[PDB]
Amino acid sequence: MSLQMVTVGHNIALIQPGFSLMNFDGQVFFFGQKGWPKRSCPTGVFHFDIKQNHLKLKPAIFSKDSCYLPPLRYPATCSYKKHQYIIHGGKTPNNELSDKIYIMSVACKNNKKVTFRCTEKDLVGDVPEPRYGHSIDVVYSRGKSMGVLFGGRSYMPSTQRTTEKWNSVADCLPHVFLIDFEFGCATSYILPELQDGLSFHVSIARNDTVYILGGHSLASNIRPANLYRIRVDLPLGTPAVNCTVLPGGISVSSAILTQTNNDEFVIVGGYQLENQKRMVCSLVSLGDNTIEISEMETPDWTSDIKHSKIWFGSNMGNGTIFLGIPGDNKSEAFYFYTLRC
DNA sequence: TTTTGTTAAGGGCTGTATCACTGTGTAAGACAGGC
Repeated sequence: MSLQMVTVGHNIALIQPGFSLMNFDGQVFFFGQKGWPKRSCPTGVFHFDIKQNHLKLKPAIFSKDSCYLPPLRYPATCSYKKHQYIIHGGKTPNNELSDKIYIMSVACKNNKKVTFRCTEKDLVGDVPEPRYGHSIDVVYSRGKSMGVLFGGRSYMPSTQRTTEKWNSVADCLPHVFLIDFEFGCATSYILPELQDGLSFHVSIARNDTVYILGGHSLASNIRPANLYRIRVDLPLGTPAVNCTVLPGGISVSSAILTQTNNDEFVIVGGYQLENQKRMVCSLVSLGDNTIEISEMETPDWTSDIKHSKIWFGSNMGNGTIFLGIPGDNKSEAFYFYTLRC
């Protein structure tokens, strides 16, 4: 794992905590810019290309049949296999939470210049309340595909919300949501094993299962060291969901996850306590019914990283993470690194 | 029969309206990078 500093072009201000990166056919893209999109890039979607440790953000265009989704911070994202990206929830530049779900796909790649399709999917049934900091992944069971959504935070319900605490947030009830994108429907499942709310956790999806790692629970103000396996079977039109607690769970919120090889993932970064950062790294190796979490060699962090109180980042896709920390003195607002695996 | 106003010309304290003067905030422009 080699750490490398990155320089940024004129529009560095766009990058903020809560941003996301999506990878299409090796090409990386950036979404969730700070502020509302400007004339320079009306979509809020950017080619995110790092050449010789220099990062350029170049505006990307939408197809004629696209939505223009608002920039979203801490939305739930996953990748769907004809490869597309699912974005659900998040905070908008006006601090509202969206209940909408957007789908990003490549509409046209002409002479290495990508046009995107952003389509909004209506959701009916048990729609999950607007959220941020929650997970969504795709499971495959019995030749059928289903979305699994869990966790996050939201504002108080319209009945109890008051202007003195107008921005107060609470964890959502820990109901797993099965989401059929084909029909646009959502079903909620209460499980006894998920008693507490959880947000900013990590989710790993393999076949018919999603594992839930770390995260932070507001009510207890704990980052629990639990690992949850959630299995989904889809026999015809009657889905079934079952959860199992598995000991050996890491305790981490806001960690970043990257795939280094099939059935092996690396977990880097995050927070172990409010004032402490998780400097260690984990390797997760997947079996068809087993999951293994092993400590790995901690990278050669610089002193700036070691002493930073906050860091934020995203997975670039090619086993490489894009990281960031703030700096004061004279000078830059943010300093960015790329950690390879 | 007892209190006040009043005239005119004119003489000091007092109150406020400027002086001159510059730093400084805001904004009207100019300008140059998007390797």
